[PDB]
Amino acid sequence: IDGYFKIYSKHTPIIGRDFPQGFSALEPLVDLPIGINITRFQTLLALN
Amino acid sequence: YFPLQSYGFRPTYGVGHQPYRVVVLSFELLHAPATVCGPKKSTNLVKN
Ligand SMILES: *[C@@H]1O[C@H](CO)[C@@H](O)[C@H](O)[C@H]1NC(C)=O
Repeated sequence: IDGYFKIYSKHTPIIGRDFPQGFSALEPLVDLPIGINITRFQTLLALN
Repeated sequence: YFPLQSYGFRPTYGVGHQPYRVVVLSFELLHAPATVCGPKKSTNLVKN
């Protein structure tokens, strides 16, 4: 958003192996009002 | 000439020459969501 960066999340248990067919809502956790330009997105991988 | 000059504050000096601590409060206009507000809370639930 222009004034906020809303973040929604949800923790669920495994039913099956990968990507089970079912419905679960995503509860919000925090809304940081940073208001900055965001165009690209990159993730991180932990290396031990 | 040296740009900086020592104040040389002394208690025996007059009020005009006495040191004065000055703090300037600058308020940022609304460009980002407000992060600083004033404390306001009173009253009770008073039900029914
Ligand atoms: C923020 O910067 C990005 C990257 O250049 C641009 O695509 C986007 O339009 C900009 N948004 C605003 C509101 O200036």
